[PDB]
Amino acid sequence: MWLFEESAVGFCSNSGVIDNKHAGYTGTGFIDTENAVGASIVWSLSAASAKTYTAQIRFGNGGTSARRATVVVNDSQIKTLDFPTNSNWTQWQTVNVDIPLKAGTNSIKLVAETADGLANIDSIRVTGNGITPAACP
Ligand SMILES: [Ca+2]
Ligand SMILES: [Ca+2]
Repeated sequence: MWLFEESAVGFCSNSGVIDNKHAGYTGTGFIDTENAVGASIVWSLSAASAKTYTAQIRFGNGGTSARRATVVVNDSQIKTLDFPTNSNWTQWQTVNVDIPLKAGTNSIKLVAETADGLANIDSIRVTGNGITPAACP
């Protein structure tokens, strides 16, 4: 498995800023995107073989609504996740999503579907053997 943090290898780009204002994150902080449709985060990973893997995204959302966003893998839309609010920025949340990966380098992007942008994204964890970070394109 590999746990991908902002500003660590495997992390490519993000809309908005990196921040640490709500305690409870892992690594240095989390991504706080601007409030815009299409706000995104991009990661790059390598997989030893082609199959479906479970990814888990850890996030904060204590805002007034869910912050729906689409998981894109290798330029293909895989699934839209809700990212619900719990009105509690001290309680980080997790959501699991299955993603098809190819052998070799893969891209994963998360893209905001609404004007509230993304939830604050702490990390993405991809489970399974043979997963490592990859260089950014
Ligand atoms: Ca934000
Ligand atoms: Ca983090």
